[PDB]
Amino acid sequence: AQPTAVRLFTSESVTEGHPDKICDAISDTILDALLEKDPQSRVAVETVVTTGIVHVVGEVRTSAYVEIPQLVRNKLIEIGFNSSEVGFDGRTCGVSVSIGEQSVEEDDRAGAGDQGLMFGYATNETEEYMPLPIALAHRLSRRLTQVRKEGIVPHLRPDGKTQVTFAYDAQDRPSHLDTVVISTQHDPEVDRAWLETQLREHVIDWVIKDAGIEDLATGEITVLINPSGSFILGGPMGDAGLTGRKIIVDTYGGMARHGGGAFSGKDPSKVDRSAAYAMRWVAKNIVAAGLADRAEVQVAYAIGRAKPVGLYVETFDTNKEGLSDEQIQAAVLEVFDLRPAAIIRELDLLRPIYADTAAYGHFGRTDLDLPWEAIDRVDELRAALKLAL
Amino acid sequence: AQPTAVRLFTSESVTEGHPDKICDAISDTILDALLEKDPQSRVAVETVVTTGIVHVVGEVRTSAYVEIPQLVRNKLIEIGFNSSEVGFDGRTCGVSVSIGEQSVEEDDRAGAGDQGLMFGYATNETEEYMPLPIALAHRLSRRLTQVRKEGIVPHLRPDGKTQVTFAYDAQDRPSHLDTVVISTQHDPEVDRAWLETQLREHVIDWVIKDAGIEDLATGEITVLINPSGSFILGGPMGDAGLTGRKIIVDTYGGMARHGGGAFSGKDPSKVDRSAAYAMRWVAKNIVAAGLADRAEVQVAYAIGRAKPVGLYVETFDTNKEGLSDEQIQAAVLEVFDLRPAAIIRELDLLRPIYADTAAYGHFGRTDLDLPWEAIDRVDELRAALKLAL
Amino acid sequence: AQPTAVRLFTSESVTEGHPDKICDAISDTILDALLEKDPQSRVAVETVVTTGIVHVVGEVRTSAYVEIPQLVRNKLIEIGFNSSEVGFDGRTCGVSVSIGEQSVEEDDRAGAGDQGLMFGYATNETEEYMPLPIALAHRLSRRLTQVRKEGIVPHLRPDGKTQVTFAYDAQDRPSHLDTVVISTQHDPEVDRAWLETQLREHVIDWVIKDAGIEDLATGEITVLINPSGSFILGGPMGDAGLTGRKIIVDTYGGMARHGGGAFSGKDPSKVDRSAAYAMRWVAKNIVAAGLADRAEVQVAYAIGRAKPVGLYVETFDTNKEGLSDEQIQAAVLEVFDLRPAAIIRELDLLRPIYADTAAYGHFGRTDLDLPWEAIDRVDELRAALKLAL
Amino acid sequence: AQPTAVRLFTSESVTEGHPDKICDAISDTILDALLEKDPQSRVAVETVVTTGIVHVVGEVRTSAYVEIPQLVRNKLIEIGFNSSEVGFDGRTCGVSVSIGEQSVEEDDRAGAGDQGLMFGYATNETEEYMPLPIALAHRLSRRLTQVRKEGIVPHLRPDGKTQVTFAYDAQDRPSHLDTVVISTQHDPEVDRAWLETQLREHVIDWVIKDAGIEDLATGEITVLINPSGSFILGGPMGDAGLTGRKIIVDTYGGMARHGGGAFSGKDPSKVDRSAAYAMRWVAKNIVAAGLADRAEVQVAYAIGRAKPVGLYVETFDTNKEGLSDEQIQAAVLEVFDLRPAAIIRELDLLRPIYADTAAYGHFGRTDLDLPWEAIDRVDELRAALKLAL
Ligand code: NA
Ligand code: NA
Ligand code: NA
Ligand code: NA
Repeated sequence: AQPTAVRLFTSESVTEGHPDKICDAISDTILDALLEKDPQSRVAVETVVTTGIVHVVGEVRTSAYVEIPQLVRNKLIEIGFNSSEVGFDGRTCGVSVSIGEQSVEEDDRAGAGDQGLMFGYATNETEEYMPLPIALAHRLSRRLTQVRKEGIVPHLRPDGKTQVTFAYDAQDRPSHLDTVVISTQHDPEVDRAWLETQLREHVIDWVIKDAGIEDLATGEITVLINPSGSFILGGPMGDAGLTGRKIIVDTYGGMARHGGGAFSGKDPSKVDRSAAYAMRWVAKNIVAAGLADRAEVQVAYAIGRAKPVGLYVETFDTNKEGLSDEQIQAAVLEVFDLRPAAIIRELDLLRPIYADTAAYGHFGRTDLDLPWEAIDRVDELRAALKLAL
Repeated sequence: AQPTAVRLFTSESVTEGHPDKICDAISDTILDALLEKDPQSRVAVETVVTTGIVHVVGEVRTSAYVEIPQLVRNKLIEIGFNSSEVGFDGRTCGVSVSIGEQSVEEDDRAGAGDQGLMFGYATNETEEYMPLPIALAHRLSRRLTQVRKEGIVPHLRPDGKTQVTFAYDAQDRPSHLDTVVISTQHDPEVDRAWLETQLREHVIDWVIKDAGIEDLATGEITVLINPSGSFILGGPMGDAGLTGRKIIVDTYGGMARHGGGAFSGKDPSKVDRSAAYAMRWVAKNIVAAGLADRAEVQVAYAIGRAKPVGLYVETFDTNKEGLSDEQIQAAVLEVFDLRPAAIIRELDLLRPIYADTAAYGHFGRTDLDLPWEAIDRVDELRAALKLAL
Repeated sequence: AQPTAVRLFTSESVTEGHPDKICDAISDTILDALLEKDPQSRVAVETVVTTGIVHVVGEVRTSAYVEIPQLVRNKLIEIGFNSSEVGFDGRTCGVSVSIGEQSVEEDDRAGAGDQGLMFGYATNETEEYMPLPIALAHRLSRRLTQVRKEGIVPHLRPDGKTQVTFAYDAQDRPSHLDTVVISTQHDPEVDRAWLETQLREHVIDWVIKDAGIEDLATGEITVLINPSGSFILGGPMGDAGLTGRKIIVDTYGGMARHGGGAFSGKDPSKVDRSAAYAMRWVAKNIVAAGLADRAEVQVAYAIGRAKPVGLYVETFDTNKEGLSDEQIQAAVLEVFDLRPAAIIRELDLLRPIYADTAAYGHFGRTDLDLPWEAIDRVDELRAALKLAL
Repeated sequence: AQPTAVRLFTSESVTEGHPDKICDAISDTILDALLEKDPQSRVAVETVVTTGIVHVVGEVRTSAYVEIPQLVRNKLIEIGFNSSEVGFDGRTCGVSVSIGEQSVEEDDRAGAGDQGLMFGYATNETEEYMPLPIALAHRLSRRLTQVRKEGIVPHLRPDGKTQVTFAYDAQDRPSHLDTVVISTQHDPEVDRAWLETQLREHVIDWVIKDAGIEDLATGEITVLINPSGSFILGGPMGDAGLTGRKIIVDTYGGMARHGGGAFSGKDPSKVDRSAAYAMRWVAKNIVAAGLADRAEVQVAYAIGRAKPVGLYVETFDTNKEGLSDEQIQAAVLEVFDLRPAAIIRELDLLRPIYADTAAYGHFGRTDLDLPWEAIDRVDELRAALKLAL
């Protein structure tokens, strides 16, 4: 009868050298430097980059002493922006700071510092409990940076972007890898032709095997490398960057819903970051407890109130043990303390662990030890639901 | 058996006086001023505000001559930031500009200027085809600004935020208004007690009737006004703002998925904005054609390619006429040209219509005449699907 | 025969509220804050102000920890810029910092850090060894600020300027006060008419008596107060300010020659400041030793060399004891060690004494205890010249 | 009897690549670009440079449309700052603009826009009527830039400084060249040893002959080239620059007195620039009319008044024709209209001639055709004094 089209779902990542990620990384490098000397630091630090300029703005309350300019310059050199020839130089660029520095009992009862909504998500489709499209995109962006830093593929520059499109079935499940896009900055000594062969072998094919998805990468797949052509100049020049402009890359690649809150530059007292981490923790435990294959949980808060005004559990009809999302939600309310101060305490968030989160995703990081990734509430959830352990 | 909790879903809005929205508004005021003199202007303008400072950065290619500083200062005075006493003054604040100005046949075949994914959404639960929680939040933020500008409620200041939590049923449908939060900046002559009575009557109750949701606002509802207490100082001072930091408020309040792209400061050549508008157009027409009650469509693009690499139609089991989402998607591919240049042409996007979008939502605006809100593809969709008109 | 005109010589001062002096004061407040915690601080700090903005730039090498933004804001409130109504507000203005913090035996032999020339001057026409025109202008600017801060004259604002013109004789000597100009910022509650009566009595007439110049202020003198009319808005708005843009007001009002070097923002290792202070010390001692009535000494230096490349003593034919300027210069070379490290040691310059110098003149300050004002080399100079003590 | 020392007088110049001169040049490039399209442009433009940053601030009232960022970048490339390797790059540096653009009969009677004093000077010791020390320093700085741009001496970079010390007699007259200092930025391929031979021959010796001062350059002269050693990195990085920080280099090298006013960035309506130019015109005509060998004239003004409040002619006992400085001054008052609008009209100042003045001196420029250098009032002065023509 009426023709059917194949539904194609896409997620993207970027390198640490994409201007938005430079900002997220600088914001979180400042936050770590402050939490290292004063774990109680309140931090709302935003970064903006444009041609030859890094502008850091916002508010800090801290007892720590940190040199922000040297932190900025060293982070840019670590990413690889070390020359006017590459379009940006940590050693010779402008750095400007406009930050204002001034003007368990009660602890767990402190109000949210702001209103807002935050979402968390988990799926058993990958070992890291992450949607396949975003996971593959992050692996590709990380591998692109690795081949450059380890010299596996030479003549590469820091700025880069990755995009993965997967065909899906009528049940909303991933079926086949359809299209992979990789755009990387490079030296004038190399061209798209050289990059096409180098990246398809050392980045795309290597990641397909490293991720064990060969079964989804069989057949015909479109590979586009530098489809726009030469990419010699990259970074802030001709592409302004700002902190909190890659919130979907930082989370689940669009597979999960988002509340709009950015994470980088914010200390754990900001529900925009802490509550999103708590929701990832809750969702992962819900799936790890065998209550569902996929779970998305929204939490919401009123300024000056510790208890959430909202909570919303969705398992997309993958609910198990004959339990409804309403029943799973009641078990979440019994097991998890979602007051801001309780989240900081239970996840031990007052440590300099954030700069690592500021590129390649906050969630499903096999390479990091992040507390919101712990499946340490499975027994509590099944017990609360009167299920066998 | 195991206890059930009520699922509670939340969406928020902000006034034009919230620092992030000041940035979005200034970005889009610059874009309109350029499109008014040169409809072909290429515009990537980002705004950052902090204490006493407005910093505009990015790239313009235009034949137009516009005075950016006066555009900034006049827009701040229009929002109401006109005094150090209010925390920010359009007449005496810093304004800095770091913008680089330099360095139908083929038309419809031009490549996307970037890769990326964009989502569009529509629901028949409201006349404006918008999710109820975000629609109520936008109505509250708009009414809060209106009562101040028209003097219905005196002693109010520009900065404000609104949040609405709705109880939902097991079928993922809104059932009852549960909690409304309103936080507004104000003069020292008034306090939370005075605001509680004034806002609950002139803003919350007025909006409930104006929106015809009295049937969902019966019973017990929690109303919180300035729950954190006094809000005399607002705007950029002590709360830095950046363009593209309210993308969920700009779209569907978290009910729909998002690709991460910000809209303000970008000319229609940027798929981050144009493709999101096209997806709203497609989704609204899908629901207006009676093919579904709710529809979310993702579109994706590779840099240097005109045809999308991806498209993904989801109607959440509300599909009608015995049609699958695969069949609806094939009809969307027959009816809609989703090449960037085709979207600009069919929606007539090369006009100064964007500043109005930069607060109170880009979608479901009864007060504006926006081309992506037109249900002018219903006949084409039903025809393509061989349905009666 | 051919007609004679009366030669009229002019010098000016400004209040601490003039935008250039705001910059000098902020630069020297930062320098003092650093010298207070680390007397070895190397400091090259420049300040720029414009509408709503304070931008601090340059280089520091220090072990000290100081909060520059709070130092800026507190200094602006001390001057009186505390409202958008006054045109500038220390509490709500932008503050941006772009300062790089990184990348006796030998001591007295260290090279000059730069080349350059510096002049010093002294005259016995006043008790403070200062030219009469600049001394009167400084007294007027200080009195204008005092009447405002002590409330002697109400409704005054911080920004102000003073100018004094004196008639001179054919021997280049001051003969009579001819014209006094005072321009002050003010509240809208007062006008030029009210200021004319208030300032002429509480500022001009009071200073004439306080300085004991009634004998030069007899007869007809032109007094102009706010000759341009209203001065409600002042400070950086509509009048950008920069450090080192009032070098003549900082020195001798144009009576003496200048080498071009600014003083504020520079630690004592900078010959631009230290050598100018040494030349004031030498000139004052030359006149205090009875070797001349007026003396101007230029000193010059090559980068990487401790000994001056030049020295130039001029007494304008006021030389005494039958000694030439060549003979006085030889005695200066016997008495004074003018190597940069020797100047720092002999004048004890490594102390937070500079913020006080940053308005109302570096020289002839009766209200301060500055080491370059000490006449403690008179005995040494007369001895070296084989004169009676 | 008491020993005599030789009095040694010093003046300095800098290249167009010294950071202060970069600012003066950018300020005056903006002013020319505006005067070229709108000769009535009111312009108060200040430039600040530091590592990787160019910040332009102030006020413009104009009908002209100019692209300030491209003017900045092109001027930096013209000076030679075109690489991170050289320490600064016009193509990749930050450029920020904070300029406010808003908020014959009567003509000749307009008030001075500000109070202030300004000095002019002329001497017959050189053909250009300039003091020998500053003239030689300017010739050396210009030659240093020329050898680099024409490739006479390779491996040179833009930043450089020159200093000349001359021995003087007891009559205050130059007697012999004593010390010449040249410090130039350079490539790592060359060292001080190579520069010592190249600059002493192609710059110092060439200038001595080009200026015809071989008679003052006989005997023993100290030549110091890069006495501090290597100078690979120069420009704004590690040496902040500001407009109006080289006012002595711009005028007479300290031989003449100064009122403190900077010239660059100011349109001819600013007496700080116009009145200083008028005083150079008056002084040069006084000496060219045979009334003196050396002449210095100070002029002063009250805000809102067209007629000077002061004028002061000094010829240092070099007065001729048995005329006093009082008599010469009366003749100056008969011959010259020194109202601001009269100076603009008589010197035809409303033209884009200022960028050329912004390095290598405003006065005695043989290479430019500047109206304040015209000796076209000699006949009028001698006539007024009843002398033979
Ligand atoms: Na579905
Ligand atoms: Na559901
Ligand atoms: Na004289
Ligand atoms: Na003399």
